[PDB]
Amino acid sequence: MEPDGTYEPGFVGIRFCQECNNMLYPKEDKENRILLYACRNCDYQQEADNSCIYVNKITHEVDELTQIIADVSQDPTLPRTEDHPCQKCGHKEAVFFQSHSARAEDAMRLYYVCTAPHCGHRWTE
Amino acid sequence: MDDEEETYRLWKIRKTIMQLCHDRGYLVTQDELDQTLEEFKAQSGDKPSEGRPRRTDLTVLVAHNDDPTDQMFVFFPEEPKVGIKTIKVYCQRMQEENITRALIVVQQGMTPSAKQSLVDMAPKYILEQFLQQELLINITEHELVPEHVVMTKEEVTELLARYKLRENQLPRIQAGDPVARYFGIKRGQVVKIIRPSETAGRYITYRLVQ
Amino acid sequence: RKLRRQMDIIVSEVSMIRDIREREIRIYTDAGRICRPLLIVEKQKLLLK
Amino acid sequence: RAPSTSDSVRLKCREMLAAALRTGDDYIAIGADEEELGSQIEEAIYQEIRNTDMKYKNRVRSRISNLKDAKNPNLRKNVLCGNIPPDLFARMTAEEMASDELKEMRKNLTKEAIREHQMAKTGGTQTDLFTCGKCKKKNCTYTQVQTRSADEPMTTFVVCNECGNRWKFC
Amino acid sequence: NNELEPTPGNTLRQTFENQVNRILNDARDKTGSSAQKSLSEYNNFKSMVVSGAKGSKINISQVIAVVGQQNVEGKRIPFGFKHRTLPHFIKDDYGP
Amino acid sequence: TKVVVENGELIMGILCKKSLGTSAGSLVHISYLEMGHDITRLFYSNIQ
Amino acid sequence: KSMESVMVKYDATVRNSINQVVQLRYGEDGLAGESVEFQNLATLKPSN
Amino acid sequence: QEKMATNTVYVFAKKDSKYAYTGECRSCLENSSRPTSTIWVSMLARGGQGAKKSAIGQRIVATLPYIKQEVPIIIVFRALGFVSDRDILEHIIYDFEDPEMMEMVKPSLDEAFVIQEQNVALNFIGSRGAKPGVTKEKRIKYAKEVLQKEMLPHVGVSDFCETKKAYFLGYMVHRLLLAALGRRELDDRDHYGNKR
Amino acid sequence: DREVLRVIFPTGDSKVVLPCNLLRMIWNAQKIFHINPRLPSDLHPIKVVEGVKELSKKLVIVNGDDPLSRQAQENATLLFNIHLRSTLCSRRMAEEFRLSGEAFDWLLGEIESKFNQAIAHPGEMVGALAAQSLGEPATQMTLNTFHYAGVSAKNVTLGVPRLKELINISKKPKTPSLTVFLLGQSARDAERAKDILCRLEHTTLRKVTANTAIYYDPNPQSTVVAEDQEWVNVYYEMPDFDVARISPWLLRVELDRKHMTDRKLTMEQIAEKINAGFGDDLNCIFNDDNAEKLVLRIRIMNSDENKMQEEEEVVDKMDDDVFLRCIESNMLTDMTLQGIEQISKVYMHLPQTDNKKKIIITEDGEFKALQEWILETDGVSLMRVLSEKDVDPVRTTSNDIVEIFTVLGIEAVRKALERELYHVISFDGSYVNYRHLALLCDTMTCRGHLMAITRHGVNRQDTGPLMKCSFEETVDVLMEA
Ligand SMILES: [Zn+2]
Ligand SMILES: [Zn+2]
Ligand SMILES: [Zn+2]
Repeated sequence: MEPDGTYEPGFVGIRFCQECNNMLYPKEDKENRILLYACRNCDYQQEADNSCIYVNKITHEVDELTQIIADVSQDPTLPRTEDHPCQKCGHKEAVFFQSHSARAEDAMRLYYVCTAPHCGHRWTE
Repeated sequence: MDDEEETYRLWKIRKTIMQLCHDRGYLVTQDELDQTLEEFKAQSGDKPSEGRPRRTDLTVLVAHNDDPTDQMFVFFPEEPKVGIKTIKVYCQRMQEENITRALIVVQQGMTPSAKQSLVDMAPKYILEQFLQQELLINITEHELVPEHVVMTKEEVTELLARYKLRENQLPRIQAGDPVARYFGIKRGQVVKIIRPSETAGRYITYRLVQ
Repeated sequence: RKLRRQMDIIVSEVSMIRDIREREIRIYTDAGRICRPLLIVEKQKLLLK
Repeated sequence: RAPSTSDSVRLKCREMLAAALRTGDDYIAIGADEEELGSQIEEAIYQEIRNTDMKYKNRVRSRISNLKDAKNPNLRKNVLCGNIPPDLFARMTAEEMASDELKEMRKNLTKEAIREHQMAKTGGTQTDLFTCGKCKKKNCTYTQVQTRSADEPMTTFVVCNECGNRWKFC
Repeated sequence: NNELEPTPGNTLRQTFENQVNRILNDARDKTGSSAQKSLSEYNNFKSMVVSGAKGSKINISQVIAVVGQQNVEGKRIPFGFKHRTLPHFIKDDYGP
Repeated sequence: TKVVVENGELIMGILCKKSLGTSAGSLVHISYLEMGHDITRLFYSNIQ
Repeated sequence: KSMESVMVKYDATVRNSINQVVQLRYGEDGLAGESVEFQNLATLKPSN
Repeated sequence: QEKMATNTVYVFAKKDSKYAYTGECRSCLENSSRPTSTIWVSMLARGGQGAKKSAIGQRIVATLPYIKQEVPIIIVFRALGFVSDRDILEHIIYDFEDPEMMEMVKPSLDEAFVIQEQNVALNFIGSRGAKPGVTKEKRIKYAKEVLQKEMLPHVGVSDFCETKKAYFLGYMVHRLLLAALGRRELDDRDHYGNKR
Repeated sequence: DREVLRVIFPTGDSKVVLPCNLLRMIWNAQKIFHINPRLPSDLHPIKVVEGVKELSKKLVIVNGDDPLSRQAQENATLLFNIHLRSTLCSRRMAEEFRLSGEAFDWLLGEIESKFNQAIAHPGEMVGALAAQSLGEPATQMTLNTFHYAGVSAKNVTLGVPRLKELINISKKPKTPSLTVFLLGQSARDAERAKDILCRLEHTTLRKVTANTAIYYDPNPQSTVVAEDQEWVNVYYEMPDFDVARISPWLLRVELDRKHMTDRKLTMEQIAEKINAGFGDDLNCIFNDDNAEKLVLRIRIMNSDENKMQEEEEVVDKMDDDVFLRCIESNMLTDMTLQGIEQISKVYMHLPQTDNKKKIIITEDGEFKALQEWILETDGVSLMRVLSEKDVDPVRTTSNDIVEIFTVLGIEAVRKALERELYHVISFDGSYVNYRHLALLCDTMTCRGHLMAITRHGVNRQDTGPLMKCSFEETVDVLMEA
């Protein structure tokens, strides 16, 4: 218990019912004192893998570093940098940009994607 | 909340109404005008315990109009929403006291029959009704507020006489005004409105109550 | 585009657009679309002689 | 001075408070007994509340949080050595205790940053070119208006912020 | 570099857009003031402006030196061309 | 530079519009007051 | 359509089409606005 | 005359009304008549109710042609016959691995269970269409005709192109969903490429 | 007069439009009489005094048979008489003006003559003049761009749309606003002003929460949230006798410490707020602010007894899982932790060095500016804002004329509309005669009622039938007539 840990429990968004591919729903077994998961339309039900079944209020993370295939690098209108070393491949031609989205990113900071073959890496400095 | 600051509200509203009474011409003591919150707690011996009867303690008679008709009364109901039951007991108290005027200050809502009974009351007697939150701030302290003086019937008589003014011609003033409620002005009566003038230096107008 | 450049594809009609951001390629050959002629630059140079 | 009480819950809180002071042996090194200190704190909460209030219990709880901290053992130690008397320590007057090492620094800088949030609203202009005959200071503002208008010539209007003066290029 | 300091009570972008605007205004004003100096009193234009007729220094700036920043509702020209104004510009361009 | 006229005689001062009219402190307003519209209209037509 | 209902009267008081009083007198002086002029009172002089 | 490009789904805010977001696409025939076939998917801003479900604002409520009122997009999916949520999700996105996309759609899934059967769904849509008496063959049959012809004519009114039709709607919702989630940028109305 | 004048002009500007420029008139006498600083200034000062006293009598606008008309005479002429008295001082005549008695005597005849001239023509349709006098400046650049910066938000949308709305007397402004003044130290202490900022500002619970999550927790003390496990486990003074039946389901919320920095808040305030709203039925527990993160985990108060399928009622009174969501739906959306519930959440800052206001008198009798912290807010709860401590109820105003009627009444309305119209006029910078604006406010308020002077209120008016019919409805007024 210290202000240096983090909370990435790996939430389970959904599990389909094997009888119908429909979503399984939480439930207690008050008799066995255990959480269970059930489908509504059918009698299929199965125990839970974790006590956490819900999460709320989102987006306080670095989305823009994700959801970006390096294939953007083929766009000529996206500027290469003279700044070398693909955080992986020892080669320049890193492609760079802001977040450029909704949070459009008060972060005007450049984000770098190497365009050199065999890396595809998306970082920033 | 409702632990200490409330006393400040009860103090400030007490001064606001006293200044109001004082403004009505009633000879409020300067010390009552002058008293502090610390003194206010001291004057009422306030807060020996919580959930007491300050509103019963706040309840007071007002006494003055260089014209000795004497005896105006102010009562603060303990219930937020006041019912006819308290109004009848109040009616009994004002009758038994034979006061000339009763001011009752309600915290929240009222039954419409009590509201009715308050409106009618008696053809020869007046009952006054003020909401506590509206009392919580003296609106006449505001810079936009002109000086309002109630005019005697003779002044009104003289006013009409000097101009040959028709009653209709006079601008009306709605009795739905909080300030109208403040003066306790009645329908047909005239209030003297004193304004600064950027042209004259001084401007005086009048409005009859409707 | 090379078919487009070969005139085997109607440049005056056929529009062809790709968005890496969407991972999409959209094409439109409907009427009422506005187009204009442009010089084709290759290797930061003009293709004309 | 151990203050004895008759109430079982108070004693139970005192036992819980004595238990909180057991943190990290500091009471041993200082040599003060946790039970007496725990008893004096609860009495002091009681000297003010005079009742087993949840809020009274809440003060124990806020006291619990301060006792159970491991980042400020010197706080407990300042209390243990009598530099922060239990009647003082209970008497709050420390604004969520965290003195010594970092939360106070954080608290100060937090007081700075929230203080900074008034400092400039969201705009500006001032030119400081035209003198104002009402205050000699060139604390003036200038206007660019009347792009076309009518027969009146387009003018540059200058206003002095302080002492409110406005005049024209013409 | 994200090393730029946002103005209190404003976003970094609001600061950035504001900051570029002061510069485009100070420079134009400076270069304008050079043109006000650069003109003889012999000139008909200075004669026309001084007399109180249909002219001014800003006109001189616009005719002789610089028109200045164009804006939309007071804001710099929006990126209607997909984070750009025109295909002549590079993407993510912020030039005036 | 500064404008000044005495007994209907201009001492110095390059003229402006604020002098010439449609503004406070204008010659036009005071002529209207003293000389009246009729004298001011004939002066105005004459000057033009 | 609103302001057409009002005119000045001979008793100086400002009144409407049903003869009701708007003002005790027009502009609280009854004087012509054209005869008004910009002036400094200067009685608000700093030092007493 | 300047018009908007057809067969192109666009999302605009409708925040001036009870509708948080809207996705629109007109689906006029290529030659047959160009009926317009205006489709609205509007995101309803009923961010609240009372003690009922604490979260009505995640409902979407499709706007179907000729229907007397709006109905959930998910009800149409039941009319499409995709009773398995996994199948609808593929229709929504080939990549449900993002929990965020999963959580946003979840409240629409809660709607799906009030009606599971395709046949009931068709009668339901038909019942929303009109009142041909108790004959719920007709409401279904009518729904069938709307589903074929009146719905997305621009892809084909053929029966087997219903499943194919289903594939376009999910991307259309997905495009709405990205913009409603905020991952997509709001489409311009002033743009001429979006115009004809 | 000088002492009185400080009251009349708190702005301290002595430059006002007035009739008869005596300086130019006095100067003309000098141009005529040929008085110069190197010539003696022969004068009888009492004659000056009497001349002013007599000229004061000449200032007749009403009869002087009775004192009240004279009082009416005196106050209406008061401001001019002060300009006259200030100008016509004995010392001024001899020293500054060096006038001869003859020059003074001729001048007096001239001034009176100017006075006789100032009188407007009775019968005048000045009202049509005033309508045009409003209409013309409206034509100008009343809508020409939001040129205003003023270290703040653009508020109170410029000109015609506000003018159109104002004419339409919309129940609520398109852009409501309110200026928060600060008494005593708040005007000088940011820290005090921020303390007010924290007190005034609207705060939703959703604004306060970092995150929420719902957990299945076998034991309130042996919780599955092992990070919170000592935090729950250490608590024991809490009545854990009735928790043996409370929701086995756990609901936990994470709170934004940044928000706690943001609005200066505490955990004890939050816990006490939540319990007061939801009642005793909601169990509430939280870690200290010194923890790794602010979390609050809640339970439903399943009071041991009849809350256990007592009377069946095949309805399922409430499922747990759903009920955590109904509360949470309600928890975020409904609860306001702090602030007025319609003021959005604004309090833009301005340094009072901004305008000519709070100019104060000094021992010397000279005027000086007072600088201050101020917040301009979007909101109109005038009772509540007046009710707020430390804020000045005197100077504090709002752009909504309706609240002024509702609280202060139509008289205050007459002034605020007057100030606001003048304010729109002050923005365009083109001077317009004040008397007209004074006149305009009288016309709308002459009924003592706030109502559209437009067609939207004509049927309430006592105006003639031909007037009302002239408003295009014609036949409807005429048939009833
Ligand atoms: Zn299943
Ligand atoms: Zn690389
Ligand atoms: Zn100045």
